[PDB]
Amino acid sequence: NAKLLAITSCPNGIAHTYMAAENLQKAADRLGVSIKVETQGGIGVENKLTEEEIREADAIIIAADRSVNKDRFIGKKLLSVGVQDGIRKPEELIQKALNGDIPVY
Repeated sequence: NAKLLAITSCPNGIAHTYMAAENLQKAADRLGVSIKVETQGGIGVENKLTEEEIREADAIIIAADRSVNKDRFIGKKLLSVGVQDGIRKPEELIQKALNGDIPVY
């Protein structure tokens, strides 16, 4: 029943940003977890999270190789890692996010 949200961002091009997003989405599907992924690429923000989705989310994952503004996530449990972790170990990020051992931002 869990709901996650994520942001992915890499300052170089777009492929890494998207690959992290795709791989988090597939990991979520595999794990039977709901997820929405907002991307923050050079081109702008796409698939933007809403205020309501953020209120309901169990946790937030940020897989980014640049600083991402986290002000929307005050009071939310947040996991912050590199874009490579989003691409390479998305299941482990989703598991860690839902195991709950993550600080409240």
